[PDB]
Amino acid sequence: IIGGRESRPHSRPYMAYLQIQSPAGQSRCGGFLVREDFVLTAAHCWGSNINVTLGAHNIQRRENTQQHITARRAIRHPQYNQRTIQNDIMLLQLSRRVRRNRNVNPVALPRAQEGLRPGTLCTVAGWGRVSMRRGTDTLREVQLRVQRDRQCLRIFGSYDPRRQICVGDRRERKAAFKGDSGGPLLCNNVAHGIVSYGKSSGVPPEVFTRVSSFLPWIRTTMR
Ligand SMILES: O=C(c1ccc2ccccc2c1)[C@@H](c1cccc2ccccc12)P(=O)(O)O
Repeated sequence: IIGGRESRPHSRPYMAYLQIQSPAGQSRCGGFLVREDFVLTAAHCWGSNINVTLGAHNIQRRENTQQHITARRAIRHPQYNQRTIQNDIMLLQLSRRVRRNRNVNPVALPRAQEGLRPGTLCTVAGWGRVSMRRGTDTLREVQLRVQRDRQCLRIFGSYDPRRQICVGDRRERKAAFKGDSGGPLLCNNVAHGIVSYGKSSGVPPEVFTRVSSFLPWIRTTMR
């Protein structure tokens, strides 16, 4: 999270910490609790052995509130393109049901086809890198004004306004970055997007996954 500020310890229970460090490289990832035994994260944060941890703030410290539940099944989107980076969404069925508490509890998802007009004020969180020189052990966050699909349409190559979202204001040196991939973009207390990709420079706008479009699959997969 570039330009963001540290979140109030456990202010975001649904915030999950991905640890792909085992079956596919070793680079932390974001994710949010959508259900009791399901976590939503980018389809690229995949691994053959992911260890999710709920109810945390500082991953570099053994918090008694922390919940270390391994991923029993990391499902990727049937049409997740690796070249165009489309359908970048993945669900993680924990090996057990999280113990819902003030520190751990699912987040409300948006409705099908639920749009997100530009000018909206969203908030993204995650333990991602604050910069390309330093990182962070404690979950940080920042607000991102959703911009029109016009911008990202003249920046990124494979950008679909139907399944992707154009977030982040270029005029501001603040936005999701390396390590935030998977973190949800909550707008109106509703996880609307998922940090997909962006300019390797960390300079916004950036691309976010439109969850409201992958509802059918989301439900079908969990159900
Ligand atoms: O390289 C990445 C990257 C780079 C620049 C960024 C700029 C702004 C916002 C996010 C950005 C993310 C990701 C990443 C790592 C490793 C493999 C990936 C495969 C597909 C998509 C992302 C992947 P990440 O390590 O999962 O975080």
